[PDB]
Amino acid sequence: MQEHYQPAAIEPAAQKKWDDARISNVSEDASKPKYYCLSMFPYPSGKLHMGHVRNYTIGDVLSRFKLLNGFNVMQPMGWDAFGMPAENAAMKNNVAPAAWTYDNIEYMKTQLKSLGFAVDWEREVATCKPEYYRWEQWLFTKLFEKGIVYRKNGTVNWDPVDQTVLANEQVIDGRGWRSGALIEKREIPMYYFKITDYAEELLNDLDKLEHWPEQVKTMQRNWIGKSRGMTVRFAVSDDSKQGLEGDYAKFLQVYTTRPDTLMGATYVAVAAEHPLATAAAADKPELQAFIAECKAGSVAEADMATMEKKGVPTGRYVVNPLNGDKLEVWIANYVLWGYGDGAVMAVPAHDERDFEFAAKYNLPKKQVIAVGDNAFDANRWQEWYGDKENGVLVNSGDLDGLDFQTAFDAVAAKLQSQGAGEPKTQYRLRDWGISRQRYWGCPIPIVHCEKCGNVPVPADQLPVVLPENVVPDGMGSPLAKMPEFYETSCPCCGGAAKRETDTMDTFIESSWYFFRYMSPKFSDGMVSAESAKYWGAVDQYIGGIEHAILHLLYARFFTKLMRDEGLVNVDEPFERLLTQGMVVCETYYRENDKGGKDWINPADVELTPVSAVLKADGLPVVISGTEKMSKSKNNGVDPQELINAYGADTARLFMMFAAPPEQSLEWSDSGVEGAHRFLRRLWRTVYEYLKQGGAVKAFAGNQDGLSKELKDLRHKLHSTTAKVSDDYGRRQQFNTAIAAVMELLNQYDKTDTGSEQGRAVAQEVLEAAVRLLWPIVPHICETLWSELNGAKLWEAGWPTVDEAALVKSEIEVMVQVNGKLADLEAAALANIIVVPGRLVNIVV
Ligand SMILES: CC(C)C[C@H](N)C(=O)NS(=O)(=O)OC[C@H]1OC[C@@H](CCCn2cc(-c3cccnc3)nn2)[C@H](O)[C@@H]1O
Ligand SMILES: [Mg+2]
Ligand SMILES: [Zn+2]
Repeated sequence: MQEHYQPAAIEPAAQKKWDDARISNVSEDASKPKYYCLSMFPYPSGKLHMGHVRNYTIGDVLSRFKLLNGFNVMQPMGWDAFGMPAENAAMKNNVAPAAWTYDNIEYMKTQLKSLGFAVDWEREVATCKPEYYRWEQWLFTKLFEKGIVYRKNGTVNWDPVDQTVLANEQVIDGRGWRSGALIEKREIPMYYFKITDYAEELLNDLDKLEHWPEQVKTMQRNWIGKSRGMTVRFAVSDDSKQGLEGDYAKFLQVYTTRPDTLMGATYVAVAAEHPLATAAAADKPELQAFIAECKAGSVAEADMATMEKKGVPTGRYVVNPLNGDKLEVWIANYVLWGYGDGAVMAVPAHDERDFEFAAKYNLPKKQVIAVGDNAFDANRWQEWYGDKENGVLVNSGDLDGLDFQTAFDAVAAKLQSQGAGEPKTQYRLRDWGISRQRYWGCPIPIVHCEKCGNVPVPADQLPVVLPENVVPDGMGSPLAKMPEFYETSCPCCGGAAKRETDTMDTFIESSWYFFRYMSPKFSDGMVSAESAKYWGAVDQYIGGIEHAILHLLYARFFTKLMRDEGLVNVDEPFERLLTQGMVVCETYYRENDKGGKDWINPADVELTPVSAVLKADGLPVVISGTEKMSKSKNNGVDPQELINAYGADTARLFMMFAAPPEQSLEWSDSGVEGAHRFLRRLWRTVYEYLKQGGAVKAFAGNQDGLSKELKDLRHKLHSTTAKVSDDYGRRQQFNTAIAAVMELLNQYDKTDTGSEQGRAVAQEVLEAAVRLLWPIVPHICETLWSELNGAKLWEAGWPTVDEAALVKSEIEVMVQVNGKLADLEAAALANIIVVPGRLVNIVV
């Protein structure tokens, strides 16, 4: 055994030993209990970053911990290959997106293997391969027949200069982020998943997820946005029926979740596309310009609530069916056509948005809810204004004194009696649009024929192979410019027809890849029935918090779709969910030629501890703030440089010890050095122990007769084992488990283990510590274990707690006062000589 710890001399040997034993290549073996630990598979963008290292180290700690506990652990990894990154690099570097993707896959796979992740590479998948996406094309065709997938016209943001469709997040002030040209709203036929058919199931099944973070479940509930409200119809006044047709001439229908406050409505609002808005804007140009502004807007969903709420009066009026008030109709920008009836009512006294809206335009406010003796102020909003739980109605006629639920039912009774309203259930959730006007994505298996219509590609002809021999130029997606691809024959009649040129939303691949891992080479279906029955669901899911809404909802949606097709048995894909934080780092810059900043990468910077310069020379740089690593401010630390400088074990240890998984991880040069220095300490501790006698049989069994010092070391040992086990299994806080082993090594360093019984306890301490740290730093622990013990580490298993080493030994002492019945004197004083161990007498 070499004296000094050298990672490059032990890490490749440890990986070859694990590969030889095939400890990570698992099968559907009914002997050992299964465990499915899954980390979110990455985009093959080129190289790993620190977020990748953090995610897959967390997954490897939990996987190796379960493997040591006797579980048949599957930890698969694949590549979320489709998407825009390959197309942008294709235009920038004049290469094909497929070749660019496959080269990144090979390089990134080498990095993951070098990190020593216990991954079953025989289950590797690449979502851009036809052997993978043929099965989502298959599920598409099956749901298209059932109507779960359907085709209708939608509105997109078209960029006329870059010649492609843009999301709202890519539109800035009505212009494209790259071209800067005004975008054009265009209606085109697109495909949709009818996810709203599963809204109630996707919402209620969240209650089954007892091992999910409360906020992830809360965020999905708000996204689905189920509400139990009331449809209300306000009759249009006879003086406001100009330009109206049909039921819009008779009434204005709205939806409200607060029908208990219907007596407090002071005005109503409609969307820009509403027929009432159209009829009132016929002779008013200010209303026309306001309708145009609402249509031209491209506010993202994450920003719809933070935009300035603006409205315009119409001069049209409607009548409240309860109290008979005549309310003016307003056109507002926060009312969305397609949500409900495209029109709402407004109660400024009990809705904060209506309060700010009414305060802006001096619209009336009518208090109809009271909570205790709290005073009501029409000029200042208070939080109790919106209380649904502890409020009673006021100024509501015969509804006064009623609580929320009974007033709700009373309003429903009155409205249904007049035929002016009825209870109604609504959801904020929209249907899932999956059509993408891009090349590098899964082709939609639809053929357009003028005789047969939109026809799904038959099951025998799947996949519809995306041609890889394409280099996109940036003048429209190539699939629309490639007749050799879209020109085909109709599979129903054999006549001239054209393939669909749009590709699938890349979230589709990430919505079912966890099932494909169970049988990645299965060519008769999405997942073999035998594999899905054995692996069931994912036991542990690890990934970034930014996927808590869309991705997880899509995966839960796809799991229930595949379940109803008879492919899988479970209702939920992920039992336990671990959401990790981001990795942040310092930023550096030199000031610009024209009053600006130019950001420098930290790896090209050297500090003094004060100022900092760049290593190539000595010209100083300005140290700026800390934030998430990104190419925006050039502060991403390449993990390959960290692996080259210190080795894989140091990287893994720093990621786990710097911050808990949920907390943000701050990059620290001083922190990485401490991690590497602790590995040097662990190596020297084992070396110096073996250099003083060699390995012995670890202490086990009756600890009677052991010294107090060695009994105290065993107590710390098995309490550390119990602490680490509860950290890996229950708390999933790994930096405290590292600190717990550090405390065990500290007490070991302070304990004389030179005697024969001492070296047996020292052997027991070291054999436990290297197994307690093996999930985090497996290379050095595997190397040290083989020096301490000849048995296979994974066959020795997770260290067991010795409960006997946790009991404390005191002596039963009797007391007597005047004949009749230091440390022992203070106890018997809290009940003057003392005979050692047996009696104590209190000479009273
Ligand atoms: C399931 C599927 C939808 C996953 C998808 N393919 C994906 O997100 N693929 S991905 O390749 O983007 O990420 C793969 C996984 O590991 C990293 C996690 C990032 C966490 C946030 N973050 C980023 C950084 C950072 C960035 C740049 C430089 N240096 C550090 N630091 N923290 C992801 O959320 C995911 O769990
Ligand atoms: Mg349960
Ligand atoms: Zn046809």
